[PDB]
Amino acid sequence: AATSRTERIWPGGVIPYVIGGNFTGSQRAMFKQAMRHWEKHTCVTFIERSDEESYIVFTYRCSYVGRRGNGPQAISINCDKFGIVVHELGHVIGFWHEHTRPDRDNHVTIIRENIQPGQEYNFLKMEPGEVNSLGERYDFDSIMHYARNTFSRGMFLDTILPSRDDNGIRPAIGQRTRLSKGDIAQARKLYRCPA
Ligand SMILES: [Zn+2]
Ligand SMILES: [Zn+2]
Repeated sequence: AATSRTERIWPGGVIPYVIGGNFTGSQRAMFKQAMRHWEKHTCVTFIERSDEESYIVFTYRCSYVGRRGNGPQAISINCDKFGIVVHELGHVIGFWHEHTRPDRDNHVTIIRENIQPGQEYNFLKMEPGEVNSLGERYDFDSIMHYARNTFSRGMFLDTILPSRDDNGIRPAIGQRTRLSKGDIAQARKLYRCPA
């Protein structure tokens, strides 16, 4: 679910940041590891803010998707773990949730009756004008994919049911351990990274 909007892409692949003075040494080091994980695999670079008007700020307060412009934007951190921060950074860079891709019905079923009332909006498709997948296949392993029971109203009730592949296996969804091969390949296309 890559943003289609040029204005939301960070110019030059550079994302200035500030980390709040309230975070511990451990939390700061973790934010830097999550930033570095995106950098190592793409042409995005995170730099300490100097004078930029628009930048991300880590605050103990999901993130805005892409560059809002005209000012700072929060990356608002029990959600205090590396993979959660890599997911939020995916929002910063320009990705919506994978299951909201305009083509998602070919890949998952949303079980609306199992969603906590008032949370159904989290499962709507993005309008086709707002996402350009860049030719990339739907990615069940994306760091941006919800788990099977996100916003579920109860124990064992799924809100997302992935389609079986030709081997009859429903792919696992919702990992928060590392960028998938598809997240990397798609971010490289989005930022027009050199080969
Ligand atoms: Zn999110
Ligand atoms: Zn994707």
